[PDB]
Amino acid sequence: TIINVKCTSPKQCLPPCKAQFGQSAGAKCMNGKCKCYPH
Repeated sequence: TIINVKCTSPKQCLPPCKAQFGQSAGAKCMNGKCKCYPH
């Protein structure tokens, strides 16, 4: 679920994206917002 949240690094995108899907949710951030990829 691509999220329009703000980010400074995709690293901080995993924790938040890891509390919605689980510890498998792979997410990233293009210097601007995170991205959640359910799997």
